[PDB]
Amino acid sequence: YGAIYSVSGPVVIAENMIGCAMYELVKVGHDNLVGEVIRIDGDKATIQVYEETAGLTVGDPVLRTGKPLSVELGPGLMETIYDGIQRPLKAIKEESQSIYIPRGIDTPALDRTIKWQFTPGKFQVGDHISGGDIYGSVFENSLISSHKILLPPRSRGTITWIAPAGEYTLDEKILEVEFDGKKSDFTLYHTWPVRVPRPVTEKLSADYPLLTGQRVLDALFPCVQGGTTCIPGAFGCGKTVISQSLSKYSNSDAIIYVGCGERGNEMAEVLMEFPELYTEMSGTKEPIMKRTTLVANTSNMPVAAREASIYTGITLAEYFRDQGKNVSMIADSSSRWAEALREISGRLGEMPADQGFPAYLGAKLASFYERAGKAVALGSPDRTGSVSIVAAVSPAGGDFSDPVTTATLGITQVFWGLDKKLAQRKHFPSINTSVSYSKYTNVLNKFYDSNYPEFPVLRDRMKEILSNAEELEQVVQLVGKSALSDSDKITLDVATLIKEDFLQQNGYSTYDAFCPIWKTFDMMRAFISYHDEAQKAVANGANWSKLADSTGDVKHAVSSSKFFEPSRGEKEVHGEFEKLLSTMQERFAESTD
Amino acid sequence: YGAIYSVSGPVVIAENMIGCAMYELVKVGHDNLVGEVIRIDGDKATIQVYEETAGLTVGDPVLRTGKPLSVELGPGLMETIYDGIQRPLKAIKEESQSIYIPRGIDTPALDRTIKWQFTPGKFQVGDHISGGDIYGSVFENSLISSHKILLPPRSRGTITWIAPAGEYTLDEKILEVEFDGKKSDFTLYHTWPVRVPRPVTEKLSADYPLLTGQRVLDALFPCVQGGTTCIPGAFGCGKTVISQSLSKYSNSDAIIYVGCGERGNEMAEVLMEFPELYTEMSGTKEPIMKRTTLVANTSNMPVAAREASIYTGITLAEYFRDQGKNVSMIADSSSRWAEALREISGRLGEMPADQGFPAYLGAKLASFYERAGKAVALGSPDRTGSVSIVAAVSPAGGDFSDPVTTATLGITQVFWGLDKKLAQRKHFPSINTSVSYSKYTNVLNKFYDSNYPEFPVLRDRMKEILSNAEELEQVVQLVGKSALSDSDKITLDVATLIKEDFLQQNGYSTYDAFCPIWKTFDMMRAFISYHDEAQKAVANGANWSKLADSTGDVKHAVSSSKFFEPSRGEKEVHGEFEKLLSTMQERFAESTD
Amino acid sequence: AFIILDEVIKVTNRRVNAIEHVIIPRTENTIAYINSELDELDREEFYRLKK
Amino acid sequence: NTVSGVNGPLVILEKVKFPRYNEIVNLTLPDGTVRQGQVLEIRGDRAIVQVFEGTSGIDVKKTTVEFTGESLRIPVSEDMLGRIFDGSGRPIDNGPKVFAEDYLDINGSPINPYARIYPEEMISTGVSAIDTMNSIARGQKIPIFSASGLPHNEIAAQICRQAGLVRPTKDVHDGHEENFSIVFAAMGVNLETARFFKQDFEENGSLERTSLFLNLANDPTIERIITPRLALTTAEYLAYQTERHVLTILTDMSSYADALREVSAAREEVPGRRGYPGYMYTDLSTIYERAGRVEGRNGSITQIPILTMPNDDITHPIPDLTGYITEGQIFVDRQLHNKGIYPPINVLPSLSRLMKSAIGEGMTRKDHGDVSNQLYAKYAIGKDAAAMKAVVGEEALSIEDKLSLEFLEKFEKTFITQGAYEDRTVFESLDQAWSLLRIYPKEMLNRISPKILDEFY
Repeated sequence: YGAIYSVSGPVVIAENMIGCAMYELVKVGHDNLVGEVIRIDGDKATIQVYEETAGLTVGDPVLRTGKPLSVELGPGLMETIYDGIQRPLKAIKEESQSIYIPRGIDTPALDRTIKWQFTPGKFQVGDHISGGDIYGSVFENSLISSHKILLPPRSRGTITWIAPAGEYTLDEKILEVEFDGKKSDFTLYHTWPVRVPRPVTEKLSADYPLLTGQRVLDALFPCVQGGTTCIPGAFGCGKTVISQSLSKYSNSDAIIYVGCGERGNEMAEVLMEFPELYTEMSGTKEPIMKRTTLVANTSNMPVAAREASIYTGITLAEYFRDQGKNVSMIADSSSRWAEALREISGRLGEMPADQGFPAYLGAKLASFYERAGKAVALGSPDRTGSVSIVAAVSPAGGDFSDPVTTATLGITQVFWGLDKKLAQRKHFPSINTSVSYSKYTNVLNKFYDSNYPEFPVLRDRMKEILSNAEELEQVVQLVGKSALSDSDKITLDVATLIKEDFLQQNGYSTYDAFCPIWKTFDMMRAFISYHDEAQKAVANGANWSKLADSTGDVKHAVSSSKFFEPSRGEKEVHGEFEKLLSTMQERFAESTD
Repeated sequence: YGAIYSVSGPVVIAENMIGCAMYELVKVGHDNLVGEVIRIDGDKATIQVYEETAGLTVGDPVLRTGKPLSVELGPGLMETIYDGIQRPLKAIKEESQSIYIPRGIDTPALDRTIKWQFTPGKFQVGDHISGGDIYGSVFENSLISSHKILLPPRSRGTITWIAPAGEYTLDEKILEVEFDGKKSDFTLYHTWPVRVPRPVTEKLSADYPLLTGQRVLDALFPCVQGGTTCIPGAFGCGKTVISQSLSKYSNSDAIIYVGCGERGNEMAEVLMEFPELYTEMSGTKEPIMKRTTLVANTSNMPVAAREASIYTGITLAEYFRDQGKNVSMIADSSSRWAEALREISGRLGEMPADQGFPAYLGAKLASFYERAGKAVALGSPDRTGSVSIVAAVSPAGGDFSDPVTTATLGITQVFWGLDKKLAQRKHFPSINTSVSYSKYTNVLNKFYDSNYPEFPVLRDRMKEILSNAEELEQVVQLVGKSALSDSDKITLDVATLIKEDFLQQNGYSTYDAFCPIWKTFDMMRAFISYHDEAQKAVANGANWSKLADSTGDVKHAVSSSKFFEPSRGEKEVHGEFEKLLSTMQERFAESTD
Repeated sequence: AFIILDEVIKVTNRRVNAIEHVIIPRTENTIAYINSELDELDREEFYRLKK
Repeated sequence: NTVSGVNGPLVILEKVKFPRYNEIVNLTLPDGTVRQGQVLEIRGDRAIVQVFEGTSGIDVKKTTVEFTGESLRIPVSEDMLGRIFDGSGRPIDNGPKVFAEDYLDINGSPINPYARIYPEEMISTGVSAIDTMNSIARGQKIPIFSASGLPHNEIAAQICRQAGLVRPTKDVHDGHEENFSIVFAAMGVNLETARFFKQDFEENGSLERTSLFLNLANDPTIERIITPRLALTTAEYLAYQTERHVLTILTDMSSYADALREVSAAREEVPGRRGYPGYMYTDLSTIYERAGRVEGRNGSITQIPILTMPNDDITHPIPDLTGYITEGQIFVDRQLHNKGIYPPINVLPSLSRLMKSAIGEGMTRKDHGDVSNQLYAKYAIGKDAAAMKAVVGEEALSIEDKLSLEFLEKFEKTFITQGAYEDRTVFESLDQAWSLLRIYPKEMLNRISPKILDEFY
């Protein structure tokens, strides 16, 4: 149909376009590379072609698909690995003998090879149905049906034909819909453009616990179900590490991992590691992976795949939420997504803003976060779901004022830090309290108090300790440890202990084991207890030396507690933590008189 | 030929310019001003005209010279002051009653009044001769090697006409060469475009030093021919002195002095001083100037000549390298050559990189360093010659963290730190052992060990002793010198003699700033033998006060070492040092016991 | 007085170290890094207007 | 057709529209010299070329253009070691010729097949600070961050030469079972540098071990960018077709980045942060993506890029970008170099986040990783204490701090101090490391698991 007028860089101009929508997907040239229409100048439409071009001729054919860059939502997304332009990566390996994308491959959006078992819904013939309703379900996992087959949004009618229970393939018809005669047939998959968010019934308040399973978050600033999060940091920050832990431990029923332009070895590691390791609520065959789907993309792999990653992933997440699942979406990193834009603004010749990144940055990040939150699912059964977004970014040389980090921080309500100095001693991730806040902290403590722990009371003293520690440390540096008071010495020690035992997730035998809110609470009871009794003791006359040497064993025990597997009496209160409480009491008394 | 389309500033565009190369020398207007085509858009050639384009209406003719802008390489270079694109300043003084060259005044690069005596080589008619082979020579010097005439590089053939012995002019033909009909005639000079490096048989790493004749250069970290070196700027209250002294004391076969874009006080000083001063090896006929060829630009000269300045000098240096000679290129300063690039960029409209300096900067420096180095000279019986670049890089932001300095140091393997406080007090040179380094040390120290000096032992030890002295000096301030051993006091005592004799040399006296490379080694020998013996003797039962009275005469000699003559029987073995060694051994039995 | 001098010298030795080692390179790194970012915003603008 | 104009490294051709992107064209000068270039931008009845070779002398109707009608691919053979090549797709050194059995593209996806399985095999440099504190794997990417007062070439050569002697000791241990190949590519460095490197490889072993691509600084920026691409093709073929582990030493990586910077200055392309391109991310990526295990899973390409920092800052765009992408960071310090430590590698900010992938356990200890973390932690405390020793004096520092100041000094002078040919096995390094830990008491070593401390002390 159209004919290539020019290729200047990855940017292609082709005449004989009478139309085309925004960001319309095309297959360009005989090669059949990915593209999207960004703009139209005259009859000539400028289309960026984002798969590497080293050999596209002028006057090669241009085929419009007729709809924007879109995603399929349907059966077999779980335990199936995809790119950001929704090509199954497994399908490519077999055919192509190119494990990664080579230049010029056209592989359909889903797997049309794997038959799936369809069972019929509470909607039988003659019944009205509307988008996001559970028309049926597909068995995908050993424990649960993952993919609840939804009628798509922006479709409606009464069902003339319901296919019976049995096996069918993806392209075969299984549903016929009545509304102005045959409105159309439906297939197992449905399509949606990824620049349109999916519509919900209502959004609902975020105040319900999100257990990410990592001690350091639970202790300092927990997230919420419905959360939005920013995390900075630059290599040796433990972001890959916290993703793997996050996937294993996560209470959410789906986790969607987004690789924005990753090392490739990093993607190779996490893929291998989900079936090698076991889940905490049990998992039969590829345990963790059963709950994990990967969108993975490397650093030179298509600029479209990388740009679309956050939208392909957020659309997936919204679909699981409309299904009635709790989703934890990890994107890593939005900063690598931001580089895809920096590149897009130069090529096109549009004028950018500061740091050579465009101004449209701020809108695009904001749109992604607002589609997240906790909501009541669209569809007649009605369920509760969430999309809680944890989004990684990277500072430009210790500069946190770079447009990407500042923008994400603008939109977020939770900020979790990352300190370079503390990572060097091996404490990554490294969250303090002067580089981090959470608005959810206040409601979240109220909900944890209820469940069992004393957390809110301990949280306040814990915050104070860290806040004083920093200030007191500046005096040690400059003046020396000769200007201190004895209570201030106490604040320094307890603090050093907190730094190691929560923030560090680095091994010494084994990478640290699942620590819940309950575990995390016990650690806090022992550190806070140490501090109170010791200050009383010094106030009331007593040696510093006597008190520190005496705590001794108790300190070794809390350090290593996290390596030991949870439950050692109970999850709730361990016998190992219970006993220390007595030891402090016995010491306090010896010291006083 | 072409017709002027526009004159917008000193940039002039001309139409109707075909077969116009991209380095093409052109003469603009009726006046014949020098210009060169930086760019071409279509039929129109965009020219930077280096001279004032005042009086130039649109419609004046543009006449191609028919070839790039080249520099002439041949007899009658030495004892001439030149422009940045080689135009004799001296010749303008005769004609014009001007120092400088004013607009509408051009002249040829070599003088045609002067005639030189051409002597044939070892090739006669009918011989095949090859690129760079010695076709003849001219002798017009007796103090140094003269201008040996080569067959032009990248040129081969059989010689139809070899002019016999007699005086010919530089202009006049002395060769016709048969290579596909008459190849052309050639003359006594050859033209070579200066933005093209001259070939040589092969390039090698450096390994071969020569007389620097400034003690501190050899002693602290050796000075090598075929080297890459950074020297700090000072803007003529410190810069000028070290440059004048390096030209005068170094008895390198040639020296090529390039002032890129200087104050004009410094240019004025180097020209008047060179005939006035005496060689350090004997001979008259304007001593130092006869060895010197000067390119001298103040900042006032056209900007293309300032940019060109180093390129022309480097071609000059490279030409003499094929004759087999050792050259010092002393260039002052690269920051000022860099300033030209910045100016030329803004005039074109080129977008630069950091601090307003282009991006052509880093690659042009890398290309520049490699032209300089050691090579086996081209020409049939083969010799070795070298080109050693010492380039000053001054403040260009008031710091040394600016792009010009930071780029150069990296390619450079040597830094010599001038000291400001000592420089303001007029000790030149006075190189700081803290900031300085040479990565040439290893290969060189092995070279001098071969030749006859104990050089590796003494140089390494020189450095350690001084470094050690700063650390011991601090113990004297805070604890006290009295509680410290005799050994430590000695470490300092010796460092002060090494500092006084070498480092604090005065380039206003020749019995205090001119001594041969062997002589400089003999002085350093003297101090080291004393250090070991002094520490040995205090251990066997002596005191600082006792030691000082006892060494006496040898200590006084070492203090007086610099005042001594460059010879005593030879200028390579100084008999007074060899006998001093005996007096030291005899003194050590007496002192110790 | 002599005991009093000994107590003061220690506070004084501490300060002379403190300024050199901590303060002076903290001022240097902050000033230069902000200078470099500030000039960048200004330069890119000129290039965008020109383009 | 014929050259229309020339504006810097960009050449304006007035032509006809049949050419494809990166299709080779050859510029015929009036001298009758041919130089090669590839079309960077194509439009109707015209092109913009970037010429690899040269950038001046280009005429109008006296000059001519000729089309090759093949977009650039590199002629790759597996008989490339020992053979001398030049960074231009052919030797201009008059060295042994390249030959072709495949021609492979440098776009960054020819047929590219990489890691679906992460590195697990340890590869040693014979140097303790590298191996123990960070570890190197059969796909690991580690940047050598160097300076203008450090000698970058001496360290570059040091790491490579000593990793060739260790690597067959590791073959016998059954860490490996396949060949080792070196691919050395030098792009746009001085003559002095180039000569030096070749001399270094000869002394240790031979130059049969390595393949050489030599590119001279006087040759353009456009040449410099193609130079690593040539290295990538070499390495991917060897791994893919003949199940060899390939080690690439890419010097200088900074050289390549400045080149990118030049083709946005003399282009109308607006640059990003600090005058470095906006599409700088993609250019760098191309080198780093083409790494990891190669299909069959006995072949590999492992990368050690060599960066020289010009300002020596960690706010400069080149070191920052590289670091996020690469699997490790090795920081080499000017202050150690000065003091008399060779190698003078500071591990204070050297970190790997893919620390697990980097270490080995089937041909190295399991204790290797546990000890390294503790060492790093104890080094860091020893640095905090060093600043405090200058300020406060020894007039208030604690009993615990004193142990940490001693550890710091013993650690620089023993562990990081090694002979020029002295190679340490990874097991021997543990013994050395255990000597360093041994002065601290059992209550200071509290962070480590009890099991390990009672076992090995």
